[PDB]
Amino acid sequence: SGFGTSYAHDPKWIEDWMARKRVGVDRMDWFFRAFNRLRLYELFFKSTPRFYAFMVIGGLLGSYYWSRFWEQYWIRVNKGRLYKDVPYVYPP
Amino acid sequence: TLAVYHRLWGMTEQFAARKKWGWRQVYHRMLPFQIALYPSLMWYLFGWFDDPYKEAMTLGIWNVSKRSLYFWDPLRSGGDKGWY
Ligand SMILES: CCCCCCCCCCCCCCCCCC(=O)OC[C@H](COP(=O)([O-])OCC(O)COP(=O)([O-])OC[C@@H](COC(=O)CCCCCCCCCCCCCCCCC)OC(=O)CCCCCCCCCCCCCCCCC)OC(=O)CCCCCCCCCCCCCCCCC
Ligand SMILES: CCCCCCCCCCCCCCCCCC(=O)OC[C@H](COP(=O)([O-])OCC(O)COP(=O)([O-])OC[C@@H](COC(=O)CCCCCCCCCCCCCCCCC)OC(=O)CCCCCCCCCCCCCCCCC)OC(=O)CCCCCCCCCCCCCCCCC
Ligand SMILES: CCCCCCCCCCCCCCCCCC(=O)OC[C@H](COP(=O)([O-])OCC[N+](C)(C)C)OC(=O)CCCCCCCCCCCCCCCCC
Ligand SMILES: CCCCCCCCCCCCCCCCCC(=O)OC[C@H](COP(=O)([O-])OCC[N+](C)(C)C)OC(=O)CCCCCCCCCCCCCCCCC
Ligand SMILES: CCCCCCCC/C=C/CCCCCCCC(=O)OC[C@H](COP(=O)(O)OCCN)OC(=O)CCCCCCC/C=C/CCCCCCCC
Repeated sequence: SGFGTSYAHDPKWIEDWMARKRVGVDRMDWFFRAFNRLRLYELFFKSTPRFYAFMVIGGLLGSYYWSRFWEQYWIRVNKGRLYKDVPYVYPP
Repeated sequence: TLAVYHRLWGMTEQFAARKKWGWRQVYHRMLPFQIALYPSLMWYLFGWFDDPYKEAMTLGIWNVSKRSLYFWDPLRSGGDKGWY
């Protein structure tokens, strides 16, 4: 309360919010536990030359299939309005 | 004691071979960097090769059908002879 004055102070519900520290709670540990089983760190990240290769080879493959995915998205959205979708009929 | 001095003199006889080995071990540690260098080169030089070499270099994953819907040469979108 006191919003907009020199008496402004945090309301009660903000104080309660900051009283919830979630000490000793980890609801996302499953994600990291399962991610670690991919062994990406042991195989690629730990060694600098392999870390570079991951960025290069990943960027190569990632860039190609990223382009491929959105090209299909474009073709679906503009279905029936593309030059390839409407073969031209020559006048007689 | 001269024998001891002979051994102490001779323990560095093979300096050139030892320094060669040292550099050979630095070069051994640098060989893994090829794993990223070579694909990066072919990644930048991909557009330089002919289409049949593009297809072979990618094991057939890339081919003419994979060229973008709007090819940088619009007269060759959908193939060398156009869509139809
Ligand atoms: C190359 C492949 C290689 C092999 C395969 C790899 C496979 C794995 C892939 C993994 C990909 C990542 C997935 C997310 C992992 C979890 C999050 C994480 O990073 O954890 C670290 C860390 C974990 O938190 P922590 O506090 O350390 O946790 C401690 C304990 O573990 C637990 O502590 P705690 O339990 O005490 O909790 C504390 C904390 C725990 O922290 C968290 O869990 C909160 C952060 C979670 C972030 C989740 C990110 C998800 C990624 C997006 C995927 C997008 C897919 C889109 C698909 C499009 C396809 C074209 O939570 C809080 O603080 C509570 C409040 C949280 C509020 C979060 C609000 C999010 C709302 C989302 C609504 C979505 C609605 C969508 C509806 C769509 C309808 C169609 O979280 C972060 O640092 C992430 C947040 C950082 C800021 C986000 C930046 C936003 C700006 C970018 C916007 C554009 C997004 C683009 C997305 C790109 C995706 C690639
Ligand atoms: C209670 C809760 C429970 C929760 C459960 C949650 C479950 C977790 C979920 C996650 C997945 C879990 C999988 C479980 C598998 C269980 C079976 C098992 O034992 O696993 C074996 C084992 C598990 O490790 P481990 O048994 O604990 O052993 C620990 C060792 O330290 C590691 O072993 P290692 O390294 O001694 O042996 C591994 C070996 C396994 O394979 C072999 O041993 C084969 C060796 C060859 C044999 C001779 C073959 C000759 C013929 C070859 C013919 C084919 C040629 C062509 C191949 C082309 C391949 C592209 O190689 C590999 O796996 C790949 C590494 C190869 C060498 C890497 C270094 C070379 C330089 C790399 C340069 C850096 C950049 C590279 C590029 C990066 C990407 C851009 O390996 C793995 O499972 C790791 C997989 C690594 C591959 C990458 C994974 C990332 C991609 C993930 C994509 C996810 C997509 C998500 C989609 C979501 C849709 C919604
Ligand atoms: C034990 C495992 C062995 C692994 C290797 C062998 C097995 C691999 C799995 C099977 C594939 C076998 C290979 C097939 C390749 C076919 C490619 C092909 O024809 O593509 C068509 C293309 C285009 O041919 P095209 O234009 O006639 O058309 C092909 C025909 N159609 C279109 C119908 C598909 O041809 C090539 O690209 C030929 C490339 C040949 C490359 C040979 C390289 C040899 C090694 C050179 C070493 C250089 C370094 C020297 C170092 C010196 C010392 C420091
Ligand atoms: C020491 C022994 C080692 C070998 C051990 C045994 C296991 C491995 C043996 C493999 C041999 C068999 C290879 C078959 C190759 C077939 C090539 C072909 O027909 O291409 C036609 C394609 C398409 O021909 P096209 O260009 O005429 O296309 C015609 C398209 N239509 C039909 C629509 C008109 O040609 C190419 O893409 C040319 C490059 C060939 C690819 C590179 C060489 C072969 C690589 C083999 C990889 C094998 C791994 C598994 C598969 C990976 C991909 C998912
Ligand atoms: C630490 C210092 C690092 C310095 C690095 C400098 C920057 C390097 C930049 C890398 C660029 C990579 C090459 C990009 C090529 C783009 C290809 C492309 O888009 O194609 C355009 C277009 C496509 O035409 P198509 O009709 O499909 O037919 C072509 C034939 N199939 O034309 C081409 O592909 C032509 C490409 C020609 C490339 C020639 C490559 C060889 C050049 C040799 C360079 C040697 C440099 C030596 C330097 C020494 C210094 C001491």
